[PDB]
Amino acid sequence: ELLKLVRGDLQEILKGFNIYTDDAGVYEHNGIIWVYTVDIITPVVNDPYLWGAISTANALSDVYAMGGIPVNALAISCFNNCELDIEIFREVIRGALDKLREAKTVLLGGHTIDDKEPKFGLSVAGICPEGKYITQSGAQVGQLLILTKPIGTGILIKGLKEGILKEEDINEAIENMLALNDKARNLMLSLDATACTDVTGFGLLGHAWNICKNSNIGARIFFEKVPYYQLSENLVKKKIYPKGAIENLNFVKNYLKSNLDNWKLILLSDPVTSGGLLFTINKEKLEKIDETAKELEVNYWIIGETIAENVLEVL
Amino acid sequence: ELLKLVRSSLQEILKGFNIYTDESTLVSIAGVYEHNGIIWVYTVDIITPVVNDPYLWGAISTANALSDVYAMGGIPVNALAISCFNNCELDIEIFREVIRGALDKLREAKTVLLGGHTIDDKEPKFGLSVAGICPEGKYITQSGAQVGQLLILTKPIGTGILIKGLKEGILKEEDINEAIENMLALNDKARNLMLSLDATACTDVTGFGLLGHAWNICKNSNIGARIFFEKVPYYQLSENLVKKKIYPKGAIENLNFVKNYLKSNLDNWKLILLSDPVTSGGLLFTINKEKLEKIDETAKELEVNYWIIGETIAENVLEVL
Repeated sequence: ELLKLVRGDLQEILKGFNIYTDDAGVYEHNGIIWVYTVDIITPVVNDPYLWGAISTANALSDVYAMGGIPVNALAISCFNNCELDIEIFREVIRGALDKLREAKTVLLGGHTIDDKEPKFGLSVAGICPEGKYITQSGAQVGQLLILTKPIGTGILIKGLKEGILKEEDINEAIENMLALNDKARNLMLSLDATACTDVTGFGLLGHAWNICKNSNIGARIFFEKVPYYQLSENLVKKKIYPKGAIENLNFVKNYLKSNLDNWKLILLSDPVTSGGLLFTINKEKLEKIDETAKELEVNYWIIGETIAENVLEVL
Repeated sequence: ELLKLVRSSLQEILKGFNIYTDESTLVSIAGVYEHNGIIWVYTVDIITPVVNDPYLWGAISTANALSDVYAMGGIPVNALAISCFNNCELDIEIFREVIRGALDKLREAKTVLLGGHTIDDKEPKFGLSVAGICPEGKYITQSGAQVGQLLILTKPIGTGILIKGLKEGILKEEDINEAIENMLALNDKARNLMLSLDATACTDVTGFGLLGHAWNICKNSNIGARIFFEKVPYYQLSENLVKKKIYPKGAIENLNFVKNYLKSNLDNWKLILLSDPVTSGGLLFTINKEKLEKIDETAKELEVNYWIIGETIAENVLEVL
């Protein structure tokens, strides 16, 4: 039912303006470094509870990618008042509250706004301990690109909408979308990562370019090293994918250097929901990445490395 | 072009749940949070176009979003821009003007924009998530009012009817300059007035209309309120339009929501006007009868208008005479 109610990468706008200051999203006050973010998403599964919990993990992700600790939040819910009821809304909140409790983040309130399409999310406030926050512009050539969750959810969600797939068929993807990036944040910080971002709506290639663009470098990504759901590959090969994937691919066209089949590039551009962290580390950190990860109980994949050529080389 | 893109057809839920909190939480689900001695307040509000002028819409939306911070006794500190729109119906340049208008209003409010988030949407929408701080740790809520207190409002109501008039083409921006200036005005002065008079409770008037928001103070303080239509400030043009059956569906919705607490026999057009969704409204707060002697002097000194519209009562009803 929910999914049946469901129908670029440019922020330079603010760059051109002269902003009052007394991606970023960091604010310093009385020696304390705060980070804020907001994200609202349409249903990604038919289960109201899971949608609420996934949306929460998704919203918190930005804070974790910055090296921060989520502290509080406001719930933002949008829906049509003639298609949805309170019972389903109550379930969304139940999932959100449970995920927030797991994240030790305090919900301070919520606002309901009328919308033709169902949407739920949070505005979140976090703190960066020791003022240590990570950005997307500190990377340098010759560092390794680490990813903490597989990609391909956008394709699976599309499959669910088309009735081609059943929820029971993507339990792995659902578990990954529900997972908080707190442990991934700990790994990233432990390895003294030079830059970080989470992987969401712009796809793996789009978010990787964000790091390249802001750090003035390029990146080489190996398709065969990128973690993704087998079902995602199966569907994308059958031309089954969200329009956002082709849009994301088009957004990176000018920076792309590859000869791979389109289905692979489309897979790599697929919009990710509640994705993992994508970060860069100095080569020397390979000496303990395994020990540190197992200790923090978090998976990781080395998908490539930063290069001097200002391009996104996908091999 | 913006107005024609809009369609034409919670706390209680949260109260029934066990919400994870900590000692730094002085909540009562608005959003108040303490950290290292600082009292922070947060809010978020996103709205559809109120005028066809992209720039004005961005500024008004910003004033509207900051209002909740002011109503809680806080001072806006930083914010994130939230924009929703259809790429096939709107241009990725019209928002340049929306952002320009928002940034200017934020500069005026000494609020730092830290970033933004764009999300596709069938209808155009723009707003902000805002973080504020309460000086001296002084914050105001909607639950501290008591019987025998005066109800004060700082801006006229009736914007929803005028906006409806704009959509229908019955009115022109030039016809509602006063209303636009009121929607554009920050409630920072109103906040100073409210705090100066040691208000016992406060809320701003927005989407739920005067009666709806007045009831929030009533239910949270366990009291009722008596409001005199003849003392409520509103645009003359709003009265004209409402009588001609010209008004937002939201007004009817708001009137129906207060149906169980509403005790009145006034003409429907009066009740509709009073329930009309307000955009960037004024603050509605309660003060002790005593402060009546210095409210006028204080208001003029702060350069802010006010209207005494009624008083709180024991009977737990919304008595509109």
